Amino acid sequence: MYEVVRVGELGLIGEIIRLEGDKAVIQVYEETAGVRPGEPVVGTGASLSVELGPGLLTSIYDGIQRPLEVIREKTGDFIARGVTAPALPRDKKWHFIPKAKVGDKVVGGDIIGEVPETSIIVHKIMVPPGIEGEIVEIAEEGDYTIEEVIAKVKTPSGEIKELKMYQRWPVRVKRPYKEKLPPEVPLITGQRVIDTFFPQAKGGTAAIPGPFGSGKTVTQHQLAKWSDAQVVIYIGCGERGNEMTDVLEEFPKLKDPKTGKPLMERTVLIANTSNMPVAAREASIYTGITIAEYFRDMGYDVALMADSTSRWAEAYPAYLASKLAEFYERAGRVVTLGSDYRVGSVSVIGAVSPPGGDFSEPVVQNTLRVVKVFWALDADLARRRHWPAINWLTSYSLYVDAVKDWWHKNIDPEWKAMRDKAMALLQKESELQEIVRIVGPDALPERERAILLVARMLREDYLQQDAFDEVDTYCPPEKQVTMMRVLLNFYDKTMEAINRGVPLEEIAKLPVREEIGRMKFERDVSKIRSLIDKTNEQFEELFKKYGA
Repeated sequence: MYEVVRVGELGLIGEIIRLEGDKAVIQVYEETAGVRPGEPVVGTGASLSVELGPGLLTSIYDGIQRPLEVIREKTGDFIARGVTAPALPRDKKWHFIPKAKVGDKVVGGDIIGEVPETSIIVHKIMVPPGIEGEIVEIAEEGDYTIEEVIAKVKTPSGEIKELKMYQRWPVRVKRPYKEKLPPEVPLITGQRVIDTFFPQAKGGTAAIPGPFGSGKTVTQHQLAKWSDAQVVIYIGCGERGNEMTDVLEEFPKLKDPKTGKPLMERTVLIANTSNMPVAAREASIYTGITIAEYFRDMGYDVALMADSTSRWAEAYPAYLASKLAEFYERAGRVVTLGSDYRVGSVSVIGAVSPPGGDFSEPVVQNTLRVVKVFWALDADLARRRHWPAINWLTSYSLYVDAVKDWWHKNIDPEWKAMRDKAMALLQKESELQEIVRIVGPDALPERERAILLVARMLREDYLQQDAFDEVDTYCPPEKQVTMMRVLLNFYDKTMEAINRGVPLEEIAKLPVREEIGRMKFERDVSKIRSLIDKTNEQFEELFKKYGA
């Protein structure tokens, strides 16, 4: 019941112990064996690991951290496979800056040096987990290759351990930390529908529908560039045609808009393709999440974005999906290992596409059992040209209460009240739209028509957001709450007006409305805020002219 015999990594048969990984004929451990139990499987004392140090950023790997092997134009333009070579370059020289001194007491996680790895990210050099003691030797500022010993620690026993810039860690063991903090700080994405209605917490878990392209690449791309994570770990590239080919030397000119340096300078790509061994694709999320863990341990917030559609074996949702829970449970914001109090997080965003188009079973069945956020990209919205195409009735976030306090204290004391009010308004619109479908629009009283008018302005002026516009591609939190306050105040005035005999027609054509429709293009938040007063005075003129 073999896989493919002589391609890549493989899930090993055994004797009394079920799963281990190969590469070649030499096998690495998961369950500690007791060597040669069969057909020349010689074994070793090593887990499927990952190397973690200066070299990771800008790299592309397969699912077990093999560097990518290019290979020209087969499927359409490019086809790639993992070549067995060092994960981190042995020949490159890094600038090491010491951060401890001979005599310092250290623990796993303590930062003992810095390395500027790219123009964007200072890599932090940490004592590996489970090593502690006195620093007895540390390297001076200078340039070193990854294999150079940059420090030595004497453990309380007297044992001397040699520390390098990199470290190794088994991908299947969660990296330890002090404590996992409850969701509390939003991952600010700059996208209004998400930040306002379906927030993601730093350290939370979110799903978005697999890949069609109902603007999916667009919002997935907005999330990658704008979320306030310093580092992105991206798993995908497969899903073929020529995704792999547009991932190669298109990704090298994508800009990180926060610096205008290339985005690959805080990114690490793990590639899953049709031709890669099935067991390297299975392994890829553990490889990815371990790398993500390793940057949180430095105190970075990291966004792990995954996206594949993964095949089947010969040994399906039984004890599995409990193992996918595994993967998801390693998302979180933590107090890291170290002597200093320090916090980092890994937030997880996974694309999820069905047994084949139908949101019925395997993955879709209930990945939704574990994720706390679902942004339901919706082809009907894409056809109604409402972008991004996030359905505001079927999407949900379980983080609204967890994050409201950060919003209240830092941004606007009324964030959650406004959010709830706008949602109640969208919900009412939806009910009214159903009714009008049966009986038609002609008998709608003024009040109901006013609610449809204000809901349409919410949809158009707030939910819709233009990712291609130089201003509206990102919406800072302060801008979000000010736009919301403009809309809600217009709502208040609209029902007040109507409550006084002003016809709805006169409100529909108030001149401020056109200004409200363009506010998302205005970069000066104080100008947007000024629409509150301008709406008040206009309505006032209508209380004067008594409404006609």
